[PDB]
Amino acid sequence: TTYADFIASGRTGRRNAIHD
Amino acid sequence: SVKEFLAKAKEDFLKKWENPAQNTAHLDQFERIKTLGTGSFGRVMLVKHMETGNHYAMKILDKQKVVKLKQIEHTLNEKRILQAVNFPFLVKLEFSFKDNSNLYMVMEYVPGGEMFSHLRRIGRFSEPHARFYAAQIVLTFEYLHSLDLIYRDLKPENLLIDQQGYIQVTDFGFAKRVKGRTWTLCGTPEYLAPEIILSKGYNKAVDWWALGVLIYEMAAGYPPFFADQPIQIYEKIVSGKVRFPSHFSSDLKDLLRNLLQVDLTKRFGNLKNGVNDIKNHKWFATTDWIAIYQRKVEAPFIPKFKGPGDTSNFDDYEEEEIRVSINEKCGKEFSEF
Ligand SMILES: O=S(=O)(NCCNCCOCc1ccc(Cl)cc1)c1cccc2cnccc12
Repeated sequence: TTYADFIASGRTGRRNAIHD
Repeated sequence: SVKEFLAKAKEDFLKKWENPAQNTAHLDQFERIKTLGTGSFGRVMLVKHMETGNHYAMKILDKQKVVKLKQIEHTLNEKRILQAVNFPFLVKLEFSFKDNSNLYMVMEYVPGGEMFSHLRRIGRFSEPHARFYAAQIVLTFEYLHSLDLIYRDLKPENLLIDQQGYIQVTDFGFAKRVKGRTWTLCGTPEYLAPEIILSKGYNKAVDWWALGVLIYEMAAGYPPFFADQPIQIYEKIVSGKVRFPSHFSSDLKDLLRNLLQVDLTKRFGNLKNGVNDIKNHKWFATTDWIAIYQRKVEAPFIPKFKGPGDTSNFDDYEEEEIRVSINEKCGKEFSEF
C-alpha cells in the first residue's frame, strides 16, 4: 500500500528546510 | 469586512516594519530549561522569564553559522517581519536581542507540540479535522500575503497546536517582503512548487501550492510526492501527476487538483478572485470563516496539558552549552537585528 511505502521510506521523520 | 480589517492590519504592520523593535531583553533575564528543537545554525529552548514566571521558546542562532550558510538576509527578514506582524494563528515574538555570539528571538511557548508529531502518531486526520487546520492557514496566508509577505515553508513541522487546539505558525526563516517576483531556492522538498524547482521567478502562489501539499498530507497521512531522496521527489512534483487515496471525498480531490496546479493561470489563490476561489469552494462550505478567526469553533483535538513548562509533546535533544564569546562576532552583518 502507499501508506506502507511511506512508512518504510527514509522521510517519515522531521524534514529539514533546504536552500541554495 | 475582510478588506477593511486587512486595510488596518497593514497600517499596524507598516509602522513596525519601518521602525523595528530592537534590544528588548537580555539573556540573563531567562532561565534555560530544555531544548525543544535543533537546526543547522541554531536551536530553540524552553526558558522561564524570571520577572514574570512566563515560559517562552527562545530561538538562539549562532551568528557565525548564519554567515557560513549565507542566511544573513533571511534572518534579518525573519526578525523584522515577526516583530511587525499580529494575527491569531502566528506565534508571537515577545523579545529579541543579540550578544557577542548569538541572536535571540523569544517567542510564545506552545506546549501542545508540532502538528507533525500528532499527525505521524495518529496516522491521518479526518476531513473535518484537516479542514479545521486548513482554514486557519487560508486566513493566515490571506493576512500575510496582503502585507506583501511570502512565507515559504509551510509544513506540519512548523505548525504548533495551542491549548485551545488551534494552530500557531512558526519558522519565519524564509519569509520575505516582496512585491513581484523572487528567485531564492528555499523551502522543504515535499512542499516545493514546480516553479521553485525549475528555477523560475515565483511569487505568493508557491504558498498556495504548499497548502495543497499540507491538506493532502493531513488527510492522507503521507505527502502527495514522496521518495527516499529529494531529487526523486522533485521529478514527481514536476511530472504533472498526483494520485489521491480512495477515502478522499470528491470535493477534497477537486480542491487539491486546483491547488496542486502546475499551471499558474489555473492555480487557486493566484487567479483574479484570489483567496476567495479557495474560501468559496465546496470543500469549505461548512466552514464559518469568522468563527474560525474568532476561535469560537471547537477544535477536533486538544493536546494533553501537564503544566505550563511541560515538554512531553516534544522530543528530547542532546543539550549543549550556550557559549558567549568575549569578542563580538559579525557585528556589521547583524547591525540592524
Ligand atoms: O522549533 S520549535 O520547537 N518547533 C518548530 C520546529 N520547526 C521545524 C524544524 O525545526 C528544527 C529547528 C529547530 C530550531 C532551529 Cl533554530 C532551527 C531548526 C519552536 C519554534 C518557535 C516557537 C516555538 C514555540 N513553542 C514551542 C516550540 C517552538
